[PDB]
Amino acid sequence: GRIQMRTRRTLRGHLAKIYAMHWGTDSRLLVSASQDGKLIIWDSYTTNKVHAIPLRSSWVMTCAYAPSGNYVACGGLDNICSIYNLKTREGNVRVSRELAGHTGYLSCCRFLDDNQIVTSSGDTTCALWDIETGQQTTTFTGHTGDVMSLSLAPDTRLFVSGACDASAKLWDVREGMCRQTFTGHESDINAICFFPNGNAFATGSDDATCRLFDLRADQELMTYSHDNIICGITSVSFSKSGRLLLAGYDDFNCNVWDALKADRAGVLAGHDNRVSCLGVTDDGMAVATGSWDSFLKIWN
Amino acid sequence: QVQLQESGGGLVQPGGSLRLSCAASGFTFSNYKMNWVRQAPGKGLEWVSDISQSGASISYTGSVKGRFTISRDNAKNTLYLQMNSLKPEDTAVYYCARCPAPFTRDCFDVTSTTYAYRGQGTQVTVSS
Amino acid sequence: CIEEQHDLDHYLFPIVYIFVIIVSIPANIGSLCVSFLQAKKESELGIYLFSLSLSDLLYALTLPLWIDYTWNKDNWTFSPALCKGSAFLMYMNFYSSTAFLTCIAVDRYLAVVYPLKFFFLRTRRFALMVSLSIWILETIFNAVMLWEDETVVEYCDAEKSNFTLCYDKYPLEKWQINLNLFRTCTGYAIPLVTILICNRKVYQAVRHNKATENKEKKRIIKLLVSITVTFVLCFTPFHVMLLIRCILEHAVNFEDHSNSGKRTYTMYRITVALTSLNCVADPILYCFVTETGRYDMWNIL
Amino acid sequence: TEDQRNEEKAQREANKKIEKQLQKDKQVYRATHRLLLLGADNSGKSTIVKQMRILHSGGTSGIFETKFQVDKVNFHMFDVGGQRDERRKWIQCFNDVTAIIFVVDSSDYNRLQEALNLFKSIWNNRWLRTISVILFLNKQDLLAEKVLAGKSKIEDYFPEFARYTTPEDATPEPGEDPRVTRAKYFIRDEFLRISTASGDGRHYCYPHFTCAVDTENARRIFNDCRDIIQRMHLRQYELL
Repeated sequence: GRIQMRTRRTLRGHLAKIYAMHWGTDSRLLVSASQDGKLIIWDSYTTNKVHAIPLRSSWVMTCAYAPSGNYVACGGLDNICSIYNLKTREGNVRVSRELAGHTGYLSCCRFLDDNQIVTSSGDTTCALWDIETGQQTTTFTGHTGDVMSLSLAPDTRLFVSGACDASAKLWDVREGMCRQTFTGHESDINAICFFPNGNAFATGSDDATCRLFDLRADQELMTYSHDNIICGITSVSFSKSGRLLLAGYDDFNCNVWDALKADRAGVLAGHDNRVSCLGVTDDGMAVATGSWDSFLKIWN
Repeated sequence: QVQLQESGGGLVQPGGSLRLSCAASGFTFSNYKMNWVRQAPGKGLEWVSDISQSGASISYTGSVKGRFTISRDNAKNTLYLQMNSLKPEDTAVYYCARCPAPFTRDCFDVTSTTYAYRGQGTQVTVSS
Repeated sequence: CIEEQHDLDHYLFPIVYIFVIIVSIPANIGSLCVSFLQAKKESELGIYLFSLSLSDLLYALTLPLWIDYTWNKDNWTFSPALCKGSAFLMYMNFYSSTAFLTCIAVDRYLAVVYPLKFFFLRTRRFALMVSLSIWILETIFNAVMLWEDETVVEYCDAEKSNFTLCYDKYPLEKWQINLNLFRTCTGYAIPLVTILICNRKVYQAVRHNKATENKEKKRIIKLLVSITVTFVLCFTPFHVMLLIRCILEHAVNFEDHSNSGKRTYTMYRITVALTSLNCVADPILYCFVTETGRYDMWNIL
Repeated sequence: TEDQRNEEKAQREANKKIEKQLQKDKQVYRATHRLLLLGADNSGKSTIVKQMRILHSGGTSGIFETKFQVDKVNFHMFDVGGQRDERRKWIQCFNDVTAIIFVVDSSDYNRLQEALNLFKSIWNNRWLRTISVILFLNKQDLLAEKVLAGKSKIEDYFPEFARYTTPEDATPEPGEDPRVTRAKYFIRDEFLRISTASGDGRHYCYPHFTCAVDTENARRIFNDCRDIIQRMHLRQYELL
């Protein structure tokens, strides 16, 4: 009936707009990527910096933290995904591996394990790699527009992505062949995320609507909309239990829609520019966000 | 599915013009910007006159300026075109197209190859 | 003691001071809070604005005792320590405010005139050092009057009663002359030359700007002219009269009573009353005329 | 309470050190200015960037990052060539650059309408309304030759040129033909109409004439960056 939160904490030190953000499996630490080129690892529980990686290329659009909590992947408009060490015995963060082969700007990346990774790019394809040798093993194709999101399902065997054409497509990693496609939206996707049970998955759009789909479904479940809002959506998220949903908006604001309530509730306001990313801890003790105003305001 | 289907075409000659009718379906018509776009033998894509949202404003380029009749109608979700001073150059696939986002003047990629939001088009056989 | 002094001051000083205090107080509260809000962000100009607002509020704090004294009667039972402290604070402000106006002008100069240089001086932590340094320097150099016994009593023949003169006397005491020479040359001359130069350069740049329309240029010239005229009118006469006193009382024999004692002292007091209007003027021009963030700060509060 | 001792030691050793380093690096970060470059395939943008770099790249097969310096103020310029033709998404990564360099092929009249549409889209874009754009027109000498030969006359793509008249603002160059100036400033006004009709004070477009061989473009970009920053300062320091 009503939802509200305050800016519990704030992270300061980034010198430009934050484009990406990701935690680690250990919820106390989180990665952050900014156009300034710094992949700062912050100690969340004490709002402290623990590392400062100088990225090779300033134009970063992605950032990922390995499930083991050691390796961190970074990349963006340079068409390359780079890996670094954090828990190495040398005591200094250093490059471990670099992945190359895409023909478009890197859009998302996600670790599968300590020795594997999956990624999506703006060349209308997704790829799977081996960390040990840095070689491809399966490439995914079938979209028409740029791909701009990923959501590795908890059953990592399957994953889904959204594109700039009116379609979102599913791929099974070991088989490398598309097996479903939905097309309801009119102005197409910018983000996607999965449900803990894995059957349903959310999605953002350029038109002022959020929509839902499910694996068992061959139909667009629904679409949320508000009459007075024109701008688009920029990201999504889920709850620890998963029932409740959320998203980020273009007009310097968030807007919390819920599927179970099926209607919106409140807003997280306080940024003075676009919100470009979101995220929650693996344990759900805290929630974070990023913005083009360079503050990862962490909310109560 | 988001699609724009065109109808009308075939026999044409200098001094004689058909009527081009477009059928937008499964997609909100008024609030999006509209515009024609053509492709002809031995050349890529070319821009054509537009008509703003709700049919407010019009624009043209030199080759087409003052020789074709652009218009939009909500009663049929259609654009219209009738030719004057017809030439063999009229032969082309008339892709009924629309801009990617609503409530905006941005139409970045309508001319882009493999652009999603455009129709199949129809051809006219200019002959004499 | 001269008869006209008491009677003229009785009307003159309360009338101006009531307006000065009542209008300046809220205005300077607004200026101080908005300046702090701006300082929390990147802009360093907030620190200088905050210091100037603090100085003016210090002035307003001292004024009430002075209106009470100027409405001169036998009912002045406060200890002379108050006479020492209020004057100390009042001069402290006066000169600190002049200095911080100088700092604001210099900051805007370095900013607008040099978009791509001198980032080091423009840093927040450099402004903090400058502010603390000027506070300490002015305090140590103006301390001299605290040590001295700055309170005198004299008799009025026509009134047939004694009176207590707070701070200044007539003629000036030698240590007062020595203090005032330095205080002028440091706190008035230097700000005056600097503010004119800074604002002239800023207007020059604005006229030389490329992407500005006529209306914005007109508004800018209006603001700059307003600031310069306000400073000049508020300050110049008092320092002129103060220098006149400082030089003549040292160089002029004290038996030339009528003209000096009656006219010069009265005009000096009138100019002292006039100077107080700067407290009202500064908040308006510096904050309210241009910045909407004042409304935002009010909403926040 | 050895846990507290370890926490204090880790905090002191790590945060102080790396935050001192971070301030040191921020000092460098502010002093460097970043600019985006745009242009058509047949435009001279690659040649322009190469000339500037020679006047004095950080990547290949992707973003063609470049460095250059003027008046001891360090600059970065970025050319995104490792992407396919669609622009509407990756373009907004540059919403915070000082300015966007926009190059057009004026001799190629066919693309002039395409470049006009692209410039319209950039000008009215939600995330670029606050970012000034620098306009560059090239292959100007070919315009007179095209007028003489008329293989694709100006009127074929813009009949407004026939009814157009040279403006009072016109400043024909010393060794330049007048009617060529008429047509050149005519296309300039064609773009400036888009610039001004729906523009606002929070935006500006600076036209300039040049061929790729000209080295001054670095100083032009520098001076227009000065102008942009000066106006942002006027707004910031409450002079407006």
